[PDB]
Amino acid sequence: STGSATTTPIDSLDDAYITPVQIGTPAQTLNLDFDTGSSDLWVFSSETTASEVDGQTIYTPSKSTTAKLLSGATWSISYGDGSSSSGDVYTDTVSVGGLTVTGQAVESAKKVSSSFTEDSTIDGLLGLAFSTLNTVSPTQQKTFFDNAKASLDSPVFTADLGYHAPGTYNFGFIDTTAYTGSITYTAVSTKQGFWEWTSTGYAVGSGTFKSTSIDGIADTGTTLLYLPATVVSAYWAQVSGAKSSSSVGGYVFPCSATLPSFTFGVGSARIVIPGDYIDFGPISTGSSSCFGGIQSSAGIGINIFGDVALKAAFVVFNGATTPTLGFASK
Repeated sequence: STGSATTTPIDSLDDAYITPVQIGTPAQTLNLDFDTGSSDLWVFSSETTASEVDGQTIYTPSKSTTAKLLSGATWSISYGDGSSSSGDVYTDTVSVGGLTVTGQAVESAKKVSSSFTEDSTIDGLLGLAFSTLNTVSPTQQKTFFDNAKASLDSPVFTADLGYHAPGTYNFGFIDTTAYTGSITYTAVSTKQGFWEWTSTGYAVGSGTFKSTSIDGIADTGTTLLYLPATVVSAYWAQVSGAKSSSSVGGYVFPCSATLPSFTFGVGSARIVIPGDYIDFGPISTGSSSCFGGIQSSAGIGINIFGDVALKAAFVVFNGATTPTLGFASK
């Protein structure tokens, strides 16, 4: 089997992407944030504290003839940005882009933190990291991809995120029309539960490539590109007036600037992030100070190849017995 679904930016800055997901019988369609940096599929639901729902579409298990309470199971997750959610668990039928899993753990939120409430466009998350990170207790549950794997024509999914435009998540096949040149594959460590790999270096604008190993994770659920302070300093040093602001919480730059591109290495290959991809607009409405899309990972504890990086590429998440990552230009 295969699946293919369109993923759409939630706003004009590509702060995140939502992908329609059919849950239950008859289908309830929710728009979920596909997240390769976590491993829970959770949704706003009829069980979510009423004051914490504001415009989201909810999953109502009682209206699904295929929903079954997973007795005793609870979940609780906190994300790198400080947001969190928690609740109980149903199994139900979940379909993505024509691809159907029966018995998928659907994690029903009883509580969500303010940032989820405040985002009416995201109805939940669909985790695509490794199942070892799944927070369901006392019986850990498998991701959607893990459950679908055996049925897929090929044990892979691909992320093709758009810049200010829709893109695609495909399951079970590689669309050879969706990229240019070849796909370069690189090794993955699953030891932390992430799609963790090692970039072979970087360049700033038309500058020469610096060969240096940068361990990080391919994370569709993170907006920006988080890299070592040395790298990030080298990038922003090429932008007149750019500075790190503790009051704003990272690098900002004059909105009048033209940003340089940023290149990262995948083995011997190179992925170029256009400078426009690194502009995340005024820090506040009407401000002439703009927020940078490349930020320091110092104090995160890990480098994150988030949407800023991934949307410049066609990315293959290969879940074969020995997982790997593939990157192509597009």
